[PDB]
Amino acid sequence: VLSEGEWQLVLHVWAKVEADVAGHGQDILIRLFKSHPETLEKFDRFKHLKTEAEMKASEDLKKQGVTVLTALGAILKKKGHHEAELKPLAQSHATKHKIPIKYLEFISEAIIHVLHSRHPGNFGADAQGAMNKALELFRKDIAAKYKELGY
Repeated sequence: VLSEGEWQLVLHVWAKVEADVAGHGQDILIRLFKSHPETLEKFDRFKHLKTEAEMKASEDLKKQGVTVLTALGAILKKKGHHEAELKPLAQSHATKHKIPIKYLEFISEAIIHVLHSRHPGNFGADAQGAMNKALELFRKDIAAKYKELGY
């Protein structure tokens, strides 16, 4: 459970991500794909991308980035009450996309990395801890649905 003050830190920084959702999505996905190239392999739509410059140039990548960040934004603003948001995301990612829970840890590290680059003054260690906690809650709840489904 996050405190209200921890939720506030999380949503203050997220309100800023929301000023340039596409730009954040690019940075986060490039970071993910470069740090963890196995993750790129899950996306038939992106597996032709072989350089950072190709990734930066992809309009569809930027579009998909907005998709993921939008779904995340919606979850975070539930401040833990995200059952309705997670159940379809858990089903498709476990059963259709085949995304290990570990990959959700990887994208969480990428989000934190980028948030830290772009919003130092609104993402000190306190807000980093709160964001960590929120992302772990999301993972924990997803993992429980994976285990139900036998993934």
